[PDB]
Amino acid sequence: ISKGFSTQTERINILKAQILNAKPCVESERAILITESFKQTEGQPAILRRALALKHILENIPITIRDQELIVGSLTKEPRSSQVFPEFSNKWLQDELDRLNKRTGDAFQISEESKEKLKDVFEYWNGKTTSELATSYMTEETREAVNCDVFTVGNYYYNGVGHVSVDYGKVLRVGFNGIINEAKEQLEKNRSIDPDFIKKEKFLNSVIISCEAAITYVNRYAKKAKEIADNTSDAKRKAELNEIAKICSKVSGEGAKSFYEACQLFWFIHAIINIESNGHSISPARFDQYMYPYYENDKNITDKFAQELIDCIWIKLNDINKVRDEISTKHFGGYPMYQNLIVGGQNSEGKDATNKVSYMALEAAVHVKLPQPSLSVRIWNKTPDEFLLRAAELTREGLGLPAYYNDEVIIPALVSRGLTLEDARDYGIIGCVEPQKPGKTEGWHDSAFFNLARIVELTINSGFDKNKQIGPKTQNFEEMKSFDEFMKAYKAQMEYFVKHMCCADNCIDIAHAERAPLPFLSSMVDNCIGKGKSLQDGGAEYNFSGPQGVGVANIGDSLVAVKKIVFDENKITPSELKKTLNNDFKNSEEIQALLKNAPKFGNDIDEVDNLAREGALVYCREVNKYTNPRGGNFQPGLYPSSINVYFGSLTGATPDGRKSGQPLADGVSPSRGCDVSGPTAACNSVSKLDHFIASNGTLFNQKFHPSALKGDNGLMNLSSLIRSYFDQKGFHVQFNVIDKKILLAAQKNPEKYQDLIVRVAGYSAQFISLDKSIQNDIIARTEHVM
Amino acid sequence: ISKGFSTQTERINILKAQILNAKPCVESERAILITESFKQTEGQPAILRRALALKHILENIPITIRDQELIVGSLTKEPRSSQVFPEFSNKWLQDELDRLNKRTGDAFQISEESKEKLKDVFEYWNGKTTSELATSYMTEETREAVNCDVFTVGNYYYNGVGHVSVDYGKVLRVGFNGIINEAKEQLEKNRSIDPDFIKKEKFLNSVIISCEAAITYVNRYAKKAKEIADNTSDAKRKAELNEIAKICSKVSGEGAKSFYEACQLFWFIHAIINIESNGHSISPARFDQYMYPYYENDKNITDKFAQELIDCIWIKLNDINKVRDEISTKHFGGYPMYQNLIVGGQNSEGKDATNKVSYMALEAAVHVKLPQPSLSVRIWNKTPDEFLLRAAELTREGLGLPAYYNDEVIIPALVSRGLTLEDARDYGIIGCVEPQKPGKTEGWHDSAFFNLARIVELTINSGFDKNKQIGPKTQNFEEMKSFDEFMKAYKAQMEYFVKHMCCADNCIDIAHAERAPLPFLSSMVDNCIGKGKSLQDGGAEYNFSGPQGVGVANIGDSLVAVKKIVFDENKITPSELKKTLNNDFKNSEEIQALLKNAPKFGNDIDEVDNLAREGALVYCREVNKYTNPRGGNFQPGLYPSSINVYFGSLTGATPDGRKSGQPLADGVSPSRGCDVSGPTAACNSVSKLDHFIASNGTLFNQKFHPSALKGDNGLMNLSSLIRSYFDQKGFHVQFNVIDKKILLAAQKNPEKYQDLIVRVAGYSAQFISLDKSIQNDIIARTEHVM
Repeated sequence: ISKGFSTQTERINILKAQILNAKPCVESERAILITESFKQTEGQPAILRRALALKHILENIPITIRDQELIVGSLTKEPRSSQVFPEFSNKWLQDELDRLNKRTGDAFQISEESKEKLKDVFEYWNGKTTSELATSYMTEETREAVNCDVFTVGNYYYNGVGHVSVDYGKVLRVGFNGIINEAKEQLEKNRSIDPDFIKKEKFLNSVIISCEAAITYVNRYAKKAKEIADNTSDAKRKAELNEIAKICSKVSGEGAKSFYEACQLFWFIHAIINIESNGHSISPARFDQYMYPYYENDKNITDKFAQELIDCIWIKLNDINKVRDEISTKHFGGYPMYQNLIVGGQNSEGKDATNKVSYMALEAAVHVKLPQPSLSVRIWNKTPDEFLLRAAELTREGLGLPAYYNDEVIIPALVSRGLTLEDARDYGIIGCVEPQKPGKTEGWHDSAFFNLARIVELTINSGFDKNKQIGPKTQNFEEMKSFDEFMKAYKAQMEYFVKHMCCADNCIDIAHAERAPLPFLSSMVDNCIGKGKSLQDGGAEYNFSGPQGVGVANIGDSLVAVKKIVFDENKITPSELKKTLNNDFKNSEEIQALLKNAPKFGNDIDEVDNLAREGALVYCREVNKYTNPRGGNFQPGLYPSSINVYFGSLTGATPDGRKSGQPLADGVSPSRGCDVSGPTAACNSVSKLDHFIASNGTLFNQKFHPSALKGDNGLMNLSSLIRSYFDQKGFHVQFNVIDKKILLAAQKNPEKYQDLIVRVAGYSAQFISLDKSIQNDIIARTEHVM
Repeated sequence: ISKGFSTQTERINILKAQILNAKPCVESERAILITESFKQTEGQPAILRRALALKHILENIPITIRDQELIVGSLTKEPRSSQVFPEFSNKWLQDELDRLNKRTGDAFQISEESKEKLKDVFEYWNGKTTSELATSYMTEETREAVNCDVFTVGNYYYNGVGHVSVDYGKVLRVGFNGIINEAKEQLEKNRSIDPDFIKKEKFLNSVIISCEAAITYVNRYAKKAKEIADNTSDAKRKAELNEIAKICSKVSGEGAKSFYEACQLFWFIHAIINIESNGHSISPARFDQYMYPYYENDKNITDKFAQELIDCIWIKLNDINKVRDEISTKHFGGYPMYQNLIVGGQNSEGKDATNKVSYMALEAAVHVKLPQPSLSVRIWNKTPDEFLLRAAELTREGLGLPAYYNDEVIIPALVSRGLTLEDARDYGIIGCVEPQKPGKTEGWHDSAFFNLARIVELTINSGFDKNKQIGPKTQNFEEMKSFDEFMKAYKAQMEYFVKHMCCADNCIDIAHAERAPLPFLSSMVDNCIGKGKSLQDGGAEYNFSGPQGVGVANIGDSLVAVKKIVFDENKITPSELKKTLNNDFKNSEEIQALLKNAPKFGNDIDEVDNLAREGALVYCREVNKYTNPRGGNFQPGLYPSSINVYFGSLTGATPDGRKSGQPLADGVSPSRGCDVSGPTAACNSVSKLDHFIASNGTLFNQKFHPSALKGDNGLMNLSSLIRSYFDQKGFHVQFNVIDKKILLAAQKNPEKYQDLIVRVAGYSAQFISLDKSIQNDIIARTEHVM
């Protein structure tokens, strides 16, 4: 039966309204402080510059405690706002200063004072960023490949890496002190005349300086809290602030003992990561697993307060924001941070791991109803029925939550990639759908987005685009007499651009290692202290790079149409198809119709489903060939963020009948309107892809009419739909459940729908913060009933 | 019989006077140009910044052709002058700007315009030098050990590395074009998706850019030569200039064919090296081996013209100069560049290699009579008598040339260190006395000077000095009951300081790799192109580091005095000795007499000779423990340059009877006045040391009254002296042959003696250019007759 969800405290409503009422802006303090520090450290190795910079920022950055908070730590004075990270790139920001507040979606404010202060920042960091070094390392051929509108390596180019779940459990246990002491013991073991230990020493000292700065940072909140307490009339609130002060003083360097201590230290670990770097997808992962012991051992706290504290963490996760350039902003719409948090699943020995915190996590989603955190559940063969039903009940709330992940596939896929069975069983999710063993991995889980549709376009046009030969000169499509010749050309186009994408990624990898190795983040991931070298320098036990294919359904539908309509049935010649496509079907609607009526992916039709499989495997097999400077292997993924709209706008008409400039399909979802056989048939279709090889993750969106979720039956049916998809080896699935009228109404009167949350792809967003183009893509998705 | 020496052309006299009449100054163009370039390349990896900076310098540095020159290429406008290399250090220069022309010796002029232009240079390079990164890499304990007055790692700290003989032979054969093409071929071989090839690619491109700039530079001379010809009336000089133009246009890219072409290309290789970096000891090495074929195949050139050409090289070798800080100038007195050039010896087959060019080199020394190059001969078992007697005849000229080197010890010593027998047989000398396989080695052959006398001082004082505990707290000398106890403490002091010396060297080693990898120099040393790695990054086939011990005679004499006067004979107690030494023998001349009268090194007395051996071995065994960041081993050397005087001024009274502040002994030579049994007895003493383990070279000075070399007998006696020493496994020997009166007269009336050359240690200098303290040390040396 459905138990419903409990009601959150009034404090939660007040804290939540601080997020929604805020006006996202760009603040300049961090930028000024890191600039000031770098000017003083020119003579220092990069790792020490990084340590000292973080110390300087942590010591002098403005601190804020917002009204009624129980969990403190704010990265910006204004809520839901963003600091600047000029160590990675900053010229885009200098270019956009005056139009940030004019954007359709993801608008940012910026004070005239901030503009003026950034001038010196732009001046100092000229030539000194990771982005500029990265470009220098790339060949000219690669630079051209990168600007062809085939792929983008922007993510780690313009901003930090992130995409990591640190060893939170460990830091919660031993505190920032424990990390420091571990670093000191390693320094002692490394006493040696071997020159190899010189650089390792600077790294270990950097870890120590960084963690000491962390302690300092926590203590500043301890002090501010007391100071506010001394100026508070209300006895209840005054006592909260005094308890905040007490807690911060303890977890400033010690490990947590009580639950409240765990929650506050958790957030400080998470917050400080986001101060050192603005790499997003900083993902809490198995929060239920490492937080539950602190809950269960706390024999005073009430379930109500434990939940309130959790709700406060939820709200804080929505306080972080990150400004991006106007182009990249299209890739990541809706102010997203992609902080993935997962509950349930199995433990190291393959037994179920559902605990009370697992359920409180689900409860928090309904208590807070904000876009963050990106809440997820692990599903496996012995998932408790009530757990899956509780997740289904969350789905019915229409927040887009939770995303569902298949242990049965992910575990073997990970072991395949070199993880032990124990490490694989303990996986969490990074960002949207990217699996890793937390505390042990530098995964690079969103190193690039790659446009598969463009490859099909270039196969047909023999690598010729906009009057330039941008790809290999593969066989003229006009002369092709078999579909096999087409697949070969398609493979050859793919080989060329995947090659330059990955080498470009490698150039960026080197740049980060060379100019932004992270002493603080590295200290919390296994092997870094022991090897005495940063994440960037290959310290992680596990290393990967993960570029994404985008346009899967488009590729399958295109390939089957080319195969059937042209090569099998000879309805049109290759020349005719090529011309119609370049003309965007102008005055050849009859040919467009033939293409549209070819079998479409998402209807359990093997002829097309298999070509979607093979079309995607071609991408995947190419990605598998590459290794990164950290000694790790590339692994492909298939998820779009919000880039399928932008990508689609850069893509000509395709053989599936899609007009030029139209959005590509999201993830591995069937194209809009193509899945006309019910959601089970679509699930069967998507499950035919190789979800094992795409171990950087695949993303499957479905959207239901609210009636489909109504009643116990609704929950039973969604649960049954999920299980059948997972039994057939699907990787991931997630559901929008919303009334179409509400989205259209939100478009017309945004101010009336400020709290409307919708699922984009691997994350949910505040609907009205999204650009109209992304809003329309979501509205246009197929709506199913059961 | 004595053949005598031929007479140089009048042109040689003119060119020589340009050198002696010059007023050495500091010029600013290079500094301004490197600074300018670095400002444009902030976003580039270090190796490319190096290449682009070299390009910018070579394109815009002032070009000078001096009157009557046949071989052209001048690093400075003013002859015998120095550019500035702010990439290594520059604050010392900013500090000394106004007192460079006030120096006692090694004085430099500098215009007010130059001082003014250097301001922006000092400003830009703040924090950005190799020296500042080096200090950053050093631990605090090491920084203090470095500033204890025990050793100095200043050489590669304040300026460039150098200390290398590039593959001149290869570049003469294939030209800068051949080097470029080799690099272009590796680029081809290296094409791959493996990320390791990314950094190698930038190295190879940098080599290409560098060698292309080398071509540009030569072409600039070609043009300037023509322009000067066009305005020269004198038909003869006009034709010389036109021929110079022709030769430069030919060797700007191509390898040489004629002998004239080889001489000019030779000089451009050598010169450009000295533009990239100011590391000294850039040593031509086996000039007679790689230049002879060009001489022998040239069927048109006359011996006279070939000799004039060689004499022109000799003079050009004196045109290069290098300004150093106040302190470092004491380590390297006499405007020294230490460009070692060796002739004779054997080949790889173990057959004698004496050729016509070997003799023309010896003749050039007498034709030119300037301090450079540091001319040397190899001696072995089958050295032809004619050759050795001819070398003797040169020694009689009183220039301090040549330095003699013993194949019989050096060859096994090198093979011991990992060279093949073929490579070892082909060794040349670097700097003063440091052997290497030219074209295959990054030797770091003068990475430090180390004060052995201070170690004796610190053993007596239990690590305590100037009221600070600067070394380990070894056993109190007062309490010692056996000489064994003394030797143990002596070892412990040695261990501590050698450790920090070598580790300081490694920090500097890393700083050079990180901020100044050299694309141009690296391209001419084996394995660099093939490994696609700079010299700084371990590209050389052979890698070493070579720190020097100073004070060998003082150590043996001190040790025997402690052993005999204190522990054997109990003439005085340890305390009494310790107190009198700290008192500088004040009011205890009777105790000083005991010490002075103890057996002295240099008289074929085993008791003291063996302690000098062991005293030195303790240093050497310590050095052998260390490896550098290029995977090479440390090897010890025993030579002083001119630092034995300065070192002596920092050293207290020692147990050999030497008063506080007095100079230490030079190289492995006996202390002044202690060798009272003739030169043969002295060679016998010195030959008892381990010359095999000190494979970075040992240096032995003797000084003869000119009567000792009179007639055929004199020559025979010198030759017999040398043979007897080398038969007993001496490493090296060199001779001053000069009237004491002449030196004394040079002191009183310098302007009367501008062309007086004297041997210092491993090099000859213009006597009047040397500070008084070094002049006096040399005058005070023991003067022998046969």
